[PDB]
Amino acid sequence: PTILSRFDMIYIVKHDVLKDATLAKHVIEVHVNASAAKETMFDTDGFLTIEFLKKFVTYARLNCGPRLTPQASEKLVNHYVKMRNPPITVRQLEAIVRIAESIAKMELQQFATDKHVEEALRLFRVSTIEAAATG
Amino acid sequence: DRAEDARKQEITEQYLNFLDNQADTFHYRQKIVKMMNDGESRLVMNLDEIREILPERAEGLLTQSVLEMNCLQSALQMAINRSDVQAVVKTGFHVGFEGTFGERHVNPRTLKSSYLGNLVCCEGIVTKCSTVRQKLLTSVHYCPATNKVLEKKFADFTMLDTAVTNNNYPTEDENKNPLETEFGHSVYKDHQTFTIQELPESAPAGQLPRAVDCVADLDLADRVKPGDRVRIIGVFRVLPNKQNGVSSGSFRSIIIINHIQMLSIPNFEPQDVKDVRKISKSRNPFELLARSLAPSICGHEETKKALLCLLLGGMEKILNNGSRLRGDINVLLIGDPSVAKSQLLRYVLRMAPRAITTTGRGSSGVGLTAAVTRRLEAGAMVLADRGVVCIDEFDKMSDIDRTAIHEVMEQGRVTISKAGIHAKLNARCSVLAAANPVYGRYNPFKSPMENIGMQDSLLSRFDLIFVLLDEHDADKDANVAEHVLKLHTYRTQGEADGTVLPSIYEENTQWAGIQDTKILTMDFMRKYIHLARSVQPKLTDEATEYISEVYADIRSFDITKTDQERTMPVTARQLETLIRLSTAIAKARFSKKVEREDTEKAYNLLHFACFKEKPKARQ
DNA sequence: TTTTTTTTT
Ligand SMILES: Nc1ncnc2c1ncn2[C@@H]1O[C@H](COP(=O)(O)OP(=O)(O)NP(=O)(O)O)[C@@H](O)[C@H]1O
Ligand SMILES: [Mg+2]
Repeated sequence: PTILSRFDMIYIVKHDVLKDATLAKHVIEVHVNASAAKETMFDTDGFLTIEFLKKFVTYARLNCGPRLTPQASEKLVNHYVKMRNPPITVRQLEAIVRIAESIAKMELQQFATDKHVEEALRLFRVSTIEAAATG
Repeated sequence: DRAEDARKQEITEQYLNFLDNQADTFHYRQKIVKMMNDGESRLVMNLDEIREILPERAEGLLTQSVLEMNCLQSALQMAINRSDVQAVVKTGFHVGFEGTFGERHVNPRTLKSSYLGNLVCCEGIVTKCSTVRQKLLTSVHYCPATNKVLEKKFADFTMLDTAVTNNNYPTEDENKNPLETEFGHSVYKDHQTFTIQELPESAPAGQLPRAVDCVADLDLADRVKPGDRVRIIGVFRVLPNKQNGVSSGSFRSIIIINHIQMLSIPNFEPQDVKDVRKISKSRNPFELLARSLAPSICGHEETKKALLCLLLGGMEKILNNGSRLRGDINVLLIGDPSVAKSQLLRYVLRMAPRAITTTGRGSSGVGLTAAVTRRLEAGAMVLADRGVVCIDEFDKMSDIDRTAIHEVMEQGRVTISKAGIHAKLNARCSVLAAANPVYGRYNPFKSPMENIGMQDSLLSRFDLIFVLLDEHDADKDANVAEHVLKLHTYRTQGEADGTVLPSIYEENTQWAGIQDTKILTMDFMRKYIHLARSVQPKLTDEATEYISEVYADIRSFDITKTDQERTMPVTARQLETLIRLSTAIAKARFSKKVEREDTEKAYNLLHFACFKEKPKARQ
């Protein structure tokens, strides 16, 4: 329980059997197609290629460097005070700020806004409150 | 041959005219006068300054370095002979170089055989060292059979002089009379070798780092130890080898050193001294320094005052019978998680010269003090002598390791008596420590001593103890969150939005949060603390009376009156803490005397540390 | 090689 403070996001992976029947059909069809096989931005299926994605990450890291807007900063103060006076810490606040900057980096933005802050808050709640509910 | 002699005469004359010009524009004659007054025997020159007046000498001094350097040292000897000061030193006078190298700035990886015979400048980390040893240069002998005196000179491949001789030690006269050595007249020199490796920031990934061997003599010996980051100037050269008249063609190469530069602190000018006078003459310099210490951390004002007192320090007293009284100050922080304990430790590690950081998680007491490895091996608190040790996660240390510190924190000594080893070691240093409470989080229903959970003999050795609590309170939560977001939205005034990191007062202060009151620059803080550390104040009668009354009041105060609870033990060491804090406060004023104005501030800080109101969960 | 001792992890 000590080192859980050092991690920004936590998930618990966890009744699949009916949905897992469709997943079993898809996965075993993939493996039989792999057996049959045994016998440049986009892939054929519309997903991004690895050779483009790796280069794009290496480009973005050396060039973007965003900041928050003041209106984006105003929401977090109220959210912090409300959660703390209805385990809330400055570590969690700075983690949320880092996630909002990270989302704004992918769009190659000059600034992060209320949109990126709200998606960061949704991701933080969905990840972290599983540990509060479980164990 | 005679043309070579004429050219050498011309080159020596050119260097002599440069050194002993009638009105010296580069002041090397005055530097020679300084050298002979100080008793030193080598002169440092700027190759960039030789490059302006004699470029045909300067660029030839890189390619044909040996002959040019020999001519330059001969010219230096003639320039010394023109003085009215006498040549005391029996070894000759020498030259070192500095300046711009360009092509010949290299690494151990890029030193290759194209550079042999050239002057070079190289960088790296010292990885080995020989002990200093003495080497014969000339020998003087007396012949008792004839009353004559014989002399002989010696030379070696590692010397810059290319000349070689028989190198047999003389024992008999030409008439086969025996001889007697004159040890008081024979000449020896100090000698050392070492090696340098590539810097880890430059060595390519996966491969092993490459390395180069080095030879140093005379005043250049005994200057380095393993781990030093250095820049070294010398001639790159090759050494032949023989075994029974058969030679392998693979020869060894070295650097023969001329000059060494250390890469791993203060600086002053009279404008800076004027500004130090002005700020010392201002109204409240101690409060100004305490506010200016660490601006990007909100709150913690009393702890910042304590850290400033730690950086200044008290006065050691050594009495007439050899008895010693301690001068250093020791500080402990205990508190809830995410309250910037480790952040303040890292800041003090930046500010203090001679500082070391460790953790209690991965430290043995033997490694923390001294070790037997048979040999004796220094630990962290010995290495930080007359300095600062920062210890993080201090609650995670074992008590077997903690009991090894008790001698160091009071007597300033480490004593060992184990198999074959009996020794004292000096370990005079200041301890700054951070910890979490017993339960991992402060329990308000138990007393502060119960939450701290350490014995009185260890708790008494800390001058100041701070308990830091993370209380939920909407006003403080709003203020702290606003400060943190204001520090995160900041960007420098002369910077574009897309960029990435790969005078006296501060001017932009939105990041600092403090709205209007001024803040000093960190460089000015470093200079001011460096000067104020050397002030040596004395005590006075008003201070003595105030301290003596106040100590008795602190001991006799009873806590059942006020619904407070005691945070520290109170012993006779806390009286000395009052004396130390008074002298440390008086240093910041640049005062020669300790007064009631100092002692009142020291009492207020100590009384803040000693007592704490009960938590709101219990109230 | 194998044996015996004292500090360290
Ligand atoms: N004014 C502030 N008060 C408290 N924390 C702050 C403040 N400003 C920033 N922080 C952040 O809070 C954290 C400080 O805690 P830190 O020093 O890293 O560990 P700690 O305080 O020693 N707690 P722990 O090591 O778990 O015992 C950092 O992430 C800081 O950036
Ligand atoms: Mg910490």
